[PDB]
Amino acid sequence: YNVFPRTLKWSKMNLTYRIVNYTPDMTHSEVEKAFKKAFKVWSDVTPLNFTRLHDGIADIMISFGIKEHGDFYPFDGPSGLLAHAFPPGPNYGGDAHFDDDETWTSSSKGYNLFLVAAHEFGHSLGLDHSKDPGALMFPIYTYTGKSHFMLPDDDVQGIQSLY
Ligand SMILES: O=C(O)c1ccc(Cn2nnc(-c3ccnc(C(=O)NCc4cccc(F)c4)c3)n2)cc1
Ligand SMILES: [Ca+2]
Ligand SMILES: [Ca+2]
Ligand SMILES: [Ca+2]
Ligand SMILES: [Zn+2]
Ligand SMILES: [Zn+2]
Repeated sequence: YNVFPRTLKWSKMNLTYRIVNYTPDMTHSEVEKAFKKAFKVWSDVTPLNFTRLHDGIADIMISFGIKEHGDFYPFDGPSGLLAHAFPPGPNYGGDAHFDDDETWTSSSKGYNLFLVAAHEFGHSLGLDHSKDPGALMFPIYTYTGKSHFMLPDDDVQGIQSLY
């Protein structure tokens, strides 16, 4: 016989993702680079690797939508909820949805896609929100406007307790 695991995490180290569709705000290329950067944040601090699929069912299905888009987490227009993700598991587990009523950018303007993706992929991997306002996993977007991105220690300890 078998039993479910308590503590949601991936048991396999090589995960796949697929970008199902694209925001108008950025180039296909800029969106691909952003999500790849966001996965590299996590592969640099864990044994996980992330490979991209062009078709088929991937472990992490990435899409953009507005308002009601096919689950119980409807978006709400500009600002408010930026994105959400499902925790690790079969079916919809790992999927990351981005609100296409945001202005997505590769900069300090609007919402930085890489940054929000880094955060949501945290949920995809099994991290919940942090109480530390400096944390990547803090529930509220707060662009620090530093030159380069550094994963704060709070999120390193969290991810290391899982993987
Ligand atoms: O390569 C890039 O595009 C790039 C470079 C540098 C920085 C510098 N930086 N600005 N803000 C942060 C930073 C570092 C850690 N956490 C947050 C943050 O805002 N966390 C909460 C959050 C993030 C995303 C969505 C969300 F709901 C909550 C922001 N780092 C950001 C992005
Ligand atoms: Ca999935
Ligand atoms: Ca929104
Ligand atoms: Ca948009
Ligand atoms: Zn959704
Ligand atoms: Zn979150």
